[PDB]
Amino acid sequence: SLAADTPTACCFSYCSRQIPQNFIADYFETSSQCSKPGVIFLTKRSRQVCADPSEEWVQKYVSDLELSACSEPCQKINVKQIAARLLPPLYSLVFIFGFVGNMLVILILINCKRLKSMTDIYLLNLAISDLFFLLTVPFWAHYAAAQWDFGNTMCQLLTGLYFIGFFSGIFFIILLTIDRYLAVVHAVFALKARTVTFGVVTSVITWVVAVFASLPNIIFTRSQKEGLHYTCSSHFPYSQYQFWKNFQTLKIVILGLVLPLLVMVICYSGILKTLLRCRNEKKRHRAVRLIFTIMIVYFLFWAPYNIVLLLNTFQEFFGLNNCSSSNRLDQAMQVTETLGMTHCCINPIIYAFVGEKFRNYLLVFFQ
Amino acid sequence: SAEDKAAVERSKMIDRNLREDGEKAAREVKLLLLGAGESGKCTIVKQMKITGIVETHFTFKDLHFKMFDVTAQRSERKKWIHCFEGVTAIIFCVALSDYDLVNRMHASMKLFDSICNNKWFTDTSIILFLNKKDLFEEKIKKSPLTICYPEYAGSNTYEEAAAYIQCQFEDLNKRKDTKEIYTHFTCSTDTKNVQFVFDAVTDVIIKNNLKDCGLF
Amino acid sequence: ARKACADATLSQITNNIDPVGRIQMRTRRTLRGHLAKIYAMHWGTDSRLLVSASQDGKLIIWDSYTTNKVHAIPLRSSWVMTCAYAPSGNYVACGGLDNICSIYNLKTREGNVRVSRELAGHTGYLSCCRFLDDNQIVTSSGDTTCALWDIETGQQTTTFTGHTGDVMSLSLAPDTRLFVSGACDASAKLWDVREGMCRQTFTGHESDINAICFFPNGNAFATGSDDATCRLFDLRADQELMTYSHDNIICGITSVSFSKSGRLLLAGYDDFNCNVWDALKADRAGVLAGHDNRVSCLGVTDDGMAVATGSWDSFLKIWN
Amino acid sequence: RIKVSKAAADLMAYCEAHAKEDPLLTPVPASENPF
Repeated sequence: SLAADTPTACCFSYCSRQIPQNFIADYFETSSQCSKPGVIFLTKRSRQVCADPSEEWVQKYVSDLELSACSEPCQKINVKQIAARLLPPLYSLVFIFGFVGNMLVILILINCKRLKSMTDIYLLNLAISDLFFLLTVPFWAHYAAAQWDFGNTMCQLLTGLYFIGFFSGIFFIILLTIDRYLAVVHAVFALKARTVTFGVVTSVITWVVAVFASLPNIIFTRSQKEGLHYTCSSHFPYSQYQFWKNFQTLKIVILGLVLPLLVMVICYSGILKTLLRCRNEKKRHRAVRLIFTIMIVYFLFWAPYNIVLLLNTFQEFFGLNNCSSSNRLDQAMQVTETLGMTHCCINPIIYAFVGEKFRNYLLVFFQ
Repeated sequence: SAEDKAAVERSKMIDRNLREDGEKAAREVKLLLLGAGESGKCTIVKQMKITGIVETHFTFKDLHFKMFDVTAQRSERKKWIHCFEGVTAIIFCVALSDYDLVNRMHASMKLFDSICNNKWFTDTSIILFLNKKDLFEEKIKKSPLTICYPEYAGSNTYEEAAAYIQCQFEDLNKRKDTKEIYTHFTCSTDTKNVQFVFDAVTDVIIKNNLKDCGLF
Repeated sequence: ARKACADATLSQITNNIDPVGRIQMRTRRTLRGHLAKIYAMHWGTDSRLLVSASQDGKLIIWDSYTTNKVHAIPLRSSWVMTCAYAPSGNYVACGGLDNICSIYNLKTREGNVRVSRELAGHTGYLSCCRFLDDNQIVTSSGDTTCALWDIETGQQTTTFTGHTGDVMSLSLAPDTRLFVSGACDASAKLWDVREGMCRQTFTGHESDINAICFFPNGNAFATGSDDATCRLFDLRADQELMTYSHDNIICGITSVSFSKSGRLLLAGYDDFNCNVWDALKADRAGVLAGHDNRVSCLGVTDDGMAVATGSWDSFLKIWN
Repeated sequence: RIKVSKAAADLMAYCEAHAKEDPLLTPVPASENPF
């Protein structure tokens, strides 16, 4: 689920007959977005053939063709040429906005804040995660409109960086929520619990958990030539492909709308309960409004992405095997991933810039 | 460069110890005492836990509080009041019985107004304490409150006089939204008086943490 | 009479000299590590080790050449606003609101720094302090008084009184025989460590005085007030020679220090920056900026190699 | 007591005699600057 990694073709019908070897000119591996695993044989003509890797003969041909160097799959070219309509400006403006915001936050924390609190360490780590995301964003913007101009190891490292940034930002949001919970409900306990060394320890553990979750995506992703153009995507082995697919679409979902949302409704609930002790209407109303804004923004910017992922994975359930419905679902996945990019690029302005002490540091750095 | 490396490692030792001491200071709570005639806060000092500045340390409910009594400083207050910038809260003790003695209540009020409306203590709160309540009852039902306040709460009873004194003390805080004053009347049991201090300190820490994270 | 000895203003006299012109100092070393607001500092004769006072209850010796910490001393009184570094480099004096002047021995075995002596009996707080010698030491108390102490004796060798307002600062002459003291009563008074009384009193201010420094020649001294002005007085002329006051600055002054040649007079203001003026021409020469909070402490090395400026923002930096 | 003119003369003379030994006024090179 990197840049929606929309494959050129996903086909759902196999062959019941044998195809000769002389009619097999090139081989292509279907991405993980397909409902079922398959391999596409490009013949002498532009017409292509599909085969399921569960066969015994398909292995023989897919090996013989690469040792040297039926039905037609529904080409997902309209998806790209509609993506080519307005993907690039959207990706570019999101990238530049998030980049300037994250550099602002990091420079502020370095100059004015000097990392005095554990919240500062968490904010710096979240900004670094967003920066890692935004470093990969334009590289995928350049792949949406044109063929992949990089190699296998390059797109693999880029996938690694992308998923590392995503998972680390998702975990650091939870870490900031837990820090706020410990500061509001257990302030006298947080005075001895919130330490910078514990913050760095939890940040390192979060980074290693994020990279450990990303490694399944890194090893199961490669770049291959589909005709003239190149594409890098996730290709799981046909032995347990669906299973791995499920695992993939489970993990993000488990970290998309289950774990962070429960952490939020557990922590911010107690925060709002304790806010009754504030006895300041102008402050209490603003705090509840900010909490509700964070909740609703996280929902509006993450729920459609996990929903569309669940749509694309479980195709037997709510059957959408029609390739036109597949094109609509892929466009929905693209727009929802871009919505998640907007969420990650506006999380700095919603977690830091809303604070008055942060705005003071910013205006001090400005002058 | 053995000497240079030794000096750098000694600087690292000193910086590590300084960071540890700073964490210790941030963990503990620093409180301030102020009063017209007696800022020693005998009500709080009477607790069993317990030369110009008097330092009193006591841990309550897994929280250490340091209190600084400033009474031996007969010099100008504005010349050294900036040193206490950054404290948790200021505990202002006012004797309720010191309302008819002479101007003393007026001096306490002007001191409270000058301290609360100071540019160096805008964010810090004020834990106001009213001492001598049992004697205040005798004084208020034996002598009228018109001596100090022209309005004197109208009814001129203990409850009304205490309420009017509290509202008048809160009237001096021009920074209503910025600064919140926690007013309390001292009790015979020191445990309730220290529990109020703990609650006020917890509220101040809540405000500070919400300003740190960004909710406030 | 005082007005009889007046010839003219100093600017009319010095209008023939060549102006220094625009001067800009760059930050060489920035010293960090104090987890509180920094108030006072002092320089050494070797121009390598300096002292700094901060509200964190810890006083650390700064190695300005390598930007490192040499000695660290925990303080039982976190409310400190004065500190002095002895020219011999063996004793460091620390005061504050505790009314106690603690002397710390820098050179001891096994790096064990302990209080050499505790000077008590001060009715008011310690506002300023400087070292006459390793054993003779002067301090300014908060009861409008100055006290000259002996280390090994522990008694008041000399007591200077006569100020109506709270004494804030003192300055020692290069000859280490006479000194000056500035108080809140808008007065700068001369005292002798041997005679033990006020020899001359200099007035001409409207607000409190909190900064003072001798000229490198020793016959003049500038005073720092809180109404954005710095007046220069002479010991022999009994005359106010010159006054610094500008329309852009209206805030107070915290520290005043002279350079090696004395041609440049530095003063830390409350406008989050320090100002370097020309000694004679009475015009501004430089604006040192870069401190987040108000510049509290200002010091110049005895040889005038560089200038240390420290603010309430836990930041003290070296300019040259 | 002396005149304010003689005092200013002594001050400016001490300044001009010591103007050479002024690291603030005279920008010293990096080889001559410990800082």
